[PDB]
Amino acid sequence: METITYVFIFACIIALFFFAIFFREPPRIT
Amino acid sequence: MEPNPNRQPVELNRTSLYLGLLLILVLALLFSSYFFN
Amino acid sequence: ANLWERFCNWVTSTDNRLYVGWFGVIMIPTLLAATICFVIAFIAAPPVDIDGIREPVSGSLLYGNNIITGAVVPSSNAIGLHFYPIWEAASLDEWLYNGGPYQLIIFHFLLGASCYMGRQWELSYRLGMRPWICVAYSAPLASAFAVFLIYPIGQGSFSDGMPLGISGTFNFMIVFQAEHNILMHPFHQLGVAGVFGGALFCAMHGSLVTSSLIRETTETESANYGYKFGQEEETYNIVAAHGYFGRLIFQYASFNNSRSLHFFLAAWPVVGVWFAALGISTMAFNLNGFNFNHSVIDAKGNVINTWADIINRANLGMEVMHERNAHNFPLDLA
Amino acid sequence: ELVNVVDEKLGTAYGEKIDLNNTNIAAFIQYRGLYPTLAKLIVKNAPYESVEDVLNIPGLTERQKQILRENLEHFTVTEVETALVEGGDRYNNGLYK
Amino acid sequence: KLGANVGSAQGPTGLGKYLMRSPTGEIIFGGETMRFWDFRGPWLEPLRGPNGLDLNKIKNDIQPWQERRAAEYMTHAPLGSLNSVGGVATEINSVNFVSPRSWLATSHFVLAFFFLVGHLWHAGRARAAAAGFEKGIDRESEPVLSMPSLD
Amino acid sequence: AWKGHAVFRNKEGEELFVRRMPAFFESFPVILTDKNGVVKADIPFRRAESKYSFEQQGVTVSFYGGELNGQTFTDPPTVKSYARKAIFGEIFEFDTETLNSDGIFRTSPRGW
Amino acid sequence: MEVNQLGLIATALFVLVPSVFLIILYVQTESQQK
Amino acid sequence: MEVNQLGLIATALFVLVPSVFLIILYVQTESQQK
Amino acid sequence: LLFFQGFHNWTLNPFHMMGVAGVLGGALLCAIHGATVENTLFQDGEGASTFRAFNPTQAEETYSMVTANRFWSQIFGIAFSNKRWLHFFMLFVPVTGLWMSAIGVVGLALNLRSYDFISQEIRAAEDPEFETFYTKNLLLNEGIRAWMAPQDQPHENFVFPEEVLPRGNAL
Amino acid sequence: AELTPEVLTVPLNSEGKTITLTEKQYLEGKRLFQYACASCHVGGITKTNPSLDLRTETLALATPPRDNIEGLVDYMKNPTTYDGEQEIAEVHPSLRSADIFPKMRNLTEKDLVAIAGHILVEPKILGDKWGGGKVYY
Amino acid sequence: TLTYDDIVGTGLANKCPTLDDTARGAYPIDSSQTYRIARLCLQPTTFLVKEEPKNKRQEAEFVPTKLVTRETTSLDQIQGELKVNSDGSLTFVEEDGIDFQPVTVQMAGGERIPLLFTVKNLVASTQPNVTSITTSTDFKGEFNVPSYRTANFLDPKGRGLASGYDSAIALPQAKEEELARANVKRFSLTKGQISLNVAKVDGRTGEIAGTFESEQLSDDDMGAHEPHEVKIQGVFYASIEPA
Ligand code: CLA
Ligand code: CLA
Ligand code: CLA
Ligand SMILES: CCCCCCCCCCCCCCCC(=O)OC[C@H](COP(=O)(O)OC[C@@H](O)CO)OC(=O)CCCCCCCCCCCCCCC
Ligand SMILES: CCCCCCCCCCCCCCCC(=O)OC[C@H](COP(=O)(O)OC[C@@H](O)CO)OC(=O)CCCCCCCCCCCCCCC
Ligand SMILES: CCCCCCCCCCCCCCCC(=O)OC[C@H](COP(=O)(O)OC[C@@H](O)CO)OC(=O)CCCCCCCCCCCCCCC
Ligand code: HEM
Ligand SMILES: CCCCCCCCCCCCO[C@@H]1O[C@H](CO)[C@@H](O[C@H]2O[C@H](CO)[C@@H](O)[C@H](O)[C@H]2O)[C@H](O)[C@H]1O
Ligand SMILES: CCCCCCCS[C@@H]1O[C@H](CO)[C@@H](O)[C@H](O)[C@H]1O
Ligand SMILES: CCCCCCCS[C@@H]1O[C@H](CO)[C@@H](O)[C@H](O)[C@H]1O
Ligand code: OEX
Ligand SMILES: [Ca+2]
Ligand SMILES: [Ca+2]
Ligand SMILES: [Cl-]
Ligand SMILES: [Cl-]
Ligand SMILES: [Fe+2]
Repeated sequence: METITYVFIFACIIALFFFAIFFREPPRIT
Repeated sequence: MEPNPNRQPVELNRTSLYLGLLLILVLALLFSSYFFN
Repeated sequence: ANLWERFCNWVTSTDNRLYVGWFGVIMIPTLLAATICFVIAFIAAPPVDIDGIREPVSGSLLYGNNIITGAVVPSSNAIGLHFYPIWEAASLDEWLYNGGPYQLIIFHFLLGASCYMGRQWELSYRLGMRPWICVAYSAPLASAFAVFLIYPIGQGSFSDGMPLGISGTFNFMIVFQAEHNILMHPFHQLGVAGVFGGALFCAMHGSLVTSSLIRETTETESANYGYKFGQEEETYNIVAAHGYFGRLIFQYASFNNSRSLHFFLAAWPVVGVWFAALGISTMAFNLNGFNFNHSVIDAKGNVINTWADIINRANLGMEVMHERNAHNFPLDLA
Repeated sequence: ELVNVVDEKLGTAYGEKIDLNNTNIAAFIQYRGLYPTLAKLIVKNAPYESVEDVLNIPGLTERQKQILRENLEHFTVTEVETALVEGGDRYNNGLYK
Repeated sequence: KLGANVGSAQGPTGLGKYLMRSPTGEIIFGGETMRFWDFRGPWLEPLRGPNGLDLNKIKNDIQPWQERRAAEYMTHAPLGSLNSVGGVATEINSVNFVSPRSWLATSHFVLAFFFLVGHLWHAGRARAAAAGFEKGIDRESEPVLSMPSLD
Repeated sequence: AWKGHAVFRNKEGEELFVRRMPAFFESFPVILTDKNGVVKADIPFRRAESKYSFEQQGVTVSFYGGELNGQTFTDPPTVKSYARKAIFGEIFEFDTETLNSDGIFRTSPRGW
Repeated sequence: MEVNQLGLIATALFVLVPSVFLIILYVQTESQQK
Repeated sequence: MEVNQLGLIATALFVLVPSVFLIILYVQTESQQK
Repeated sequence: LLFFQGFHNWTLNPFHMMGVAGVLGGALLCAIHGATVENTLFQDGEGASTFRAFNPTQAEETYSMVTANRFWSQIFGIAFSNKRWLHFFMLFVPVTGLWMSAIGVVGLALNLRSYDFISQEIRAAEDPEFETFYTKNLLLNEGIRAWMAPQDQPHENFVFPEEVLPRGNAL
Repeated sequence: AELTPEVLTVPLNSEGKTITLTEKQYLEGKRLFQYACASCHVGGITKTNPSLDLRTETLALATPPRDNIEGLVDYMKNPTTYDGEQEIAEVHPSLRSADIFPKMRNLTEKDLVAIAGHILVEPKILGDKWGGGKVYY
Repeated sequence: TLTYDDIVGTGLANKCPTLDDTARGAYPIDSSQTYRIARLCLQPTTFLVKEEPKNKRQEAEFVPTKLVTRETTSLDQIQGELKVNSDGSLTFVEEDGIDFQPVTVQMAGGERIPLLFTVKNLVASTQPNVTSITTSTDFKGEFNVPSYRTANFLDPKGRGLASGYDSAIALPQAKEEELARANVKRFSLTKGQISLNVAKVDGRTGEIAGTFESEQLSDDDMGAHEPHEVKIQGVFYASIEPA
């Protein structure tokens, strides 16, 4: 369970990288 | 990018929330004994 | 345009979501290989005989480690500085026992990060920017080189290079203190001035700019909305911030020039960390911290301890205990 | 039932004197004239059923025999302990200063 | 000299206390120095046979000049403090010594490093100046403003 | 239950006192001195040059009060075990089974 | 008693995950205009 | 390994409760009239 | 420092680790922000030395936030786009780091340490072949304590005979 | 505490005669010992054979006795194993082997006496540190 | 005539010398002459480990393993007395040499088996009436297998036999008994058995080569667990000399 937990949190973080980068709110000049 | 014309807003009214929470909580009250076994 | 021309145009295109570029051409596969090998090893690699004495150390999650204790374990002392790729092993099982993953990971990573630096130059060039962000990046990079490549070269083995793990990092630090008295080394001290100072000036700058933000918002909204991306006007009053800081100390201790100030902000931690890297890189050839052991002596000749001698006692504990089955002769000469 | 054989041996004469059958060779530096020549001979020709048997080492000079006789009181013999005599540990037992 | 059979002496880890094999089989010195088996030197090579360190040569052929040389080199290892206290970092003051190898290697690593940095600096700058934006971005001709957004 | 007060003696019948663990130390050596603080026995790390082992010094432990009252132990393992416990002060019997206790000190409500 | 050791997390997630789904839906409904 | 049995539910709630807090706030922000 | 390693295993403490992240992250932000500003400067003068091309009273940004944003977006994947947020963040990271480290030291005041992982110790006690960097470092700590305590804590009058000092082979 | 004439009074020979060294002799002794000997004997131990140290008790149980000036001067001319059985000039610095240990070439009788005096006096100052090794640092 | 620079890094250094296929002669034994083995070499080619069945009444087999400690396995430069016995048999008494190697092999599924591959104190004899060593000569004998770790070896929690803690210091108030086997280190010393089958003989140089099979226990981690049974197979070379 420990190992599963550690790897799961890591995996969520990597997925979060993906969304933060490719699905960020686009910067818009004013 | 052209916006997608198929999008639709989603709703859950308060009564549905109360019903849903009742369903979940009562299901949990029922199945928890079997989860602990 | 021909296929190769098109390809070059794509590689060096300024419109890719992530810039590729020619450095990127090397960076992407090497970083991918280092990353993949690192993740698989950290989860599932068997115990590794780091010190070449048939005493395998467990680094992976599946073999009894948590996030804090786990590591990819440095290659065997038996290997020393020999090149140990997968095809040098008789089998993947041998490869794993001897710490092959470590070498694959740190070589692919050192190459990939070097190319990361180059790529920072490259994109600065494509965008019409000035070129020296990559020079700032050279400081952490040099440090990585120091602990993964240079120190092993100097000591004659990748088994003394820093472990890829949290507790392994602490292991590296403590043995380093035992063997070099790094704390008493002025380059490490400049490194500490570098990161303590970097932290200090980070907080200072942040607080000064935040303190002089021009009112553009109501109290029910975040002041951040008072800045709009790409507005030409500065978002804070630097004269007010300078008035403040200049009065906090005295006027001529404060920067009125923003360029001068931001240059300071870049130079202090970068130079400090350059010296940290050089400190590791030169203790790599055993030019060590100051040794004032038994430096104060009374009229008869009795030793009068200083704080340096207490440090020396701690270092001795580290020395005599580290790698407890690896030494057969009285001097630890590497 | 489990015993540390070295601790146990410390409760025998081995813990009181130089054991001709087990003790590491550096111990012969304790007394005048034993190290290194006699010490090497003694460890070499071990084990011994009794202390005085050390006198029967072939090739011993009369001086050597006298020195040994003078130091019998500081010697003992006990059963050979495998743990103390394997690994060439009688010549180097991993201890320096 | 004390009578040890150094070829058969098993150390605490199970590897030879004095002598062991390299990963390709050559006979080499044991202990931590197993890392250094690629070393070659005039005082050691007479003991080297086709399979590495030769046990018969070790038993019968070691000369006093070799003992001397090994003792000298062992007691002048390139380890020492910045104020030139010779030896390991825990050693007491007494011997004024830092190896010339240490001085030369450290000095030239430092210089080579700052020279790499200088190369990055002046290369980046030479590119920027040749292209003509080494002094900064032209406000009225800011290149990114003519590029399509990333998203 | 209290096991009773452990009194340690050497072969010469001198009373020896176990040096107590200070709070700073997660682990602590086992050293026994006479009433003047002169070292008389210990549990050695390296054995090869031991001078003070319980075996060599003939250390015994006799208990007074508590459950072991009036009893005396002379076998080195037992004596050593009790010396080990004596670094924590008075010696007690514990039920470690009921709670699956792991043998590692925890703080009290004062601490928390 | 000797209960199943995953019973606790199982019950907690059984409650929390769909409850939270519902709460998200409800709140974003309230926050819509009109 | 003899880990602490509450560690799992502890980690799970530690992640889920505040994460869910943030997701709720975000979603009801998106649904507000643009 | 060394006392805290040997006696408290302070490096193992997650509050100290958060401290380290805040200080090293603060240093990183200092460096990267200063360098980014200096390398997205507008040409506001004719000098090749560009410091003089600034006026404290000027109204314009002296560097390009838009170029900076595209650069870091394409290099690192994400980038600041808001200056106010940027500088608040620069306040937040090192300040928070130091506060966390403080909490940890408050724990060490009571020897309330993050010294051990109990599961580690149960396994290692039962299994003499189980070794991790965590157990390695405790051996180092035990050395530090035994070898430094008698001179570092003279009021205790420690006399640790040679035979009880923890030492590996040879050293 | 001071470096007194009494501290500097050491056995000249085996027959109970002493010699009182001057402070200049003590300093010369430390200098020369550092010059020709400390590379192996720093702090009174012996790096290339830690079993033998320079403690006075150890030197007294040596053969011939080495816990006096004459014994140490002789040792520096014609060193032997601990039992007196082998002459080891070929692997140990000495006047006899000044050809292969060149730092011994410029050492005078006076120098040998000073080194000897250093070896005898220093344990009187440092106690167990002398010959103690790292344990006593 | 290869030099060290010819051989270094090739793996040849871990290999015993071979004899040409022509070496099928006889090496005469003069019963009035004393003899020595100037060099005995043993190059292991396979390490088999006896699986440990669950019913304890099944026929346990020796299964193959993967060597993971590389070309560090051979015994070499071994020498000793070669006695001519009353009944015409020869007995080799091992005196010294590089006569042990720590070896770790891995079983299918990942279990690692360290052993001290050795012929320490080998005493091995032929059949009676060996007037010439031939391709029919064989040696059979026994040797000692000391503990794989020697007495100073410290486990990861710093416990050892001739050095180290004598308890589990990280568990200050745990009950001792359950931990006794781990806390009290023991030094094993067992017997192994070996056969040498001579396959080639140069009767002119007195060189012999052949195959060997040895059997011995593996590492018991200073008494913490049971050893495994190991069968080692490989080739050997010996040079016989009048002494
Ligand atoms: C960007 C592409 C790239 C690069 C540069 C590397 C580099 C490396 N790999 Mg990796 N690898 C990659 C992609 C890459 N890899 C991919 C996609 C995979 C999956 C298929 C792998 C799978 C892999 C494995 C399994 C292993 C490696 C290993 C290695 C290391 C040894 C390689 C070697 O011996 O080649 C030598 C080849 C040459 C020298 C030929 C090139 C000669 C050119 C044409 C001219 C000379 C160039 C000169 C020397 C330097 C250039 C100067 C410059 C200024 C232009 C080296 C760090 C090994 C390792 O890490 O060992 C520890 C290892 O075991 N790689
Ligand atoms: C290749 C360069 C080099 C090397 C390897 C040596 C090595 C040595 N010198 Mg020599 N020497 C040198 C250049 C060098 N020197 C120079 C340039 C001078 C004129 C100053 C001298 C004049 C000199 C004298 C008078 C003496 C020596 C002595 C020695 C010996 C003792 C050194 C010592 O204690 O240093 C002490 C260590 C320091 C002072 C530390 C220096 C750290 C520097 C300042 C850091 C610089 C970093 C970087 C360059 C800064 C860039 C800034 C960044 C922001 C970009 C040692 C063998 C001594 C000796 O034994 O002679 C027989 C001696 O008496 N040297
Ligand atoms: C990667 C390496 C690394 C990093 C980045 C850190 C970072 C930190 N360590 Mg850690 N440390 C490390 C490794 C590291 N450590 C290791 C391996 C150990 C061994 C276990 C330690 C042991 C350790 C201990 C024992 C302590 C730290 C503490 C800290 C924090 C100190 C913050 C500070 O600036 O205090 C500096 C002091 C202040 C900011 C107080 C105010 C200072 C005033 C304003 C100064 C005014 C001066 C005045 C003007 C006069 C100057 C005159 C001049 C002549 C001197 C910081 C988070 C400290 C901590 O956690 O505190 C809560 C602490 O006590 N560390
Ligand atoms: C793999 C991981 C998967 C995790 C995600 C799981 C999420 C699943 C969420 C399911 C919850 C659904 C709740 C809907 C709750 C809900 O929305 O109800 C009200 C809803 C009314 O729908 P309307 O069409 O009126 O639309 C109104 C909208 O606001 C609803 O979106 O009716 C239904 O949804 C049909 C089924 C109702 C069933 C309700 C019965 C409850 C009765 C009480 C039972 C307990 C008492 C028993 C006593 C003995
Ligand atoms: C000339 C001395 C150079 C010393 C080493 C390099 C220092 C500067 C490198 C920091 C890189 C930061 C990342 C990019 C930051 C960046 O982009 O920089 C930009 C900044 C301004 O650039 P400009 O284009 O206006 O001027 C540089 C050239 O184009 C010539 O005008 O560069 C400088 O100020 C040059 C400073 C030269 C003088 C610097 C001396 C400072 C150090 C003195 C030694 C202290 C040692 C203390 C030890 C105790
Ligand atoms: C070639 C590609 C190389 C890079 C690939 C991977 C890069 C991943 C970068 C981080 C993505 C996640 C960002 C989430 C958050 C996110 O999307 O932020 C986006 C944010 C955008 O800021 P703005 O100025 O646009 O925000 C303005 C307003 O929205 C404020 O309310 O950027 C920052 O705030 C910078 C400071 C945080 C930087 C945090 C970096 C942390 C690095 C990772 C540390 C944890 C690693 C754990 C290892 C197990
Ligand atoms: C310097 C000139 C020097 C002196 C003086 C010196 C003295 C010395 C003595 C008195 C002994 C005997 C110690 C005893 O009986 O307890 C002794 C022994 C050894 N030494 Fe020495 N020594 C001097 C120089 C050196 C140097 C430079 C070395 C290292 C190369 C060295 C080493 C040794 C060794 C080894 C021994 C033990 C010899 C043996 O008995 O087999 N010495 N020294
Ligand atoms: C661990 C358990 C986790 C469970 C996770 C469950 C996640 C559920 C996701 C809910 C997604 C809601 O999706 C959200 O819908 C609303 C409408 O309802 C959209 O809102 C859109 O329409 C409404 C119309 O009323 C407009 O006012 C709003 O301006 C517009 O953006 C949001 O743009 C969208 O983000
Ligand atoms: C050979 C040992 C016999 C003496 C018993 C050990 C000292 S006392 C012993 O210590 C345990 C904690 O370790 C307690 O749990 C237990 O209650 C107590 O009997
Ligand atoms: C996607 C690849 C994941 C990595 C595969 C892990 C190695 S494979 C793994 O090895 C263990 C030890 O040999 C075996 O016990 C186990 O049965 C086997 O599945
Ligand atoms: O491997 Mn890691 O650590 Ca650098 O010293 Mn030597 O070797 Mn080992 O001992 Mn100390
Ligand atoms: Ca239990
Ligand atoms: Ca045959
Ligand atoms: Cl270690
Ligand atoms: Cl070693
Ligand atoms: Fe700024």
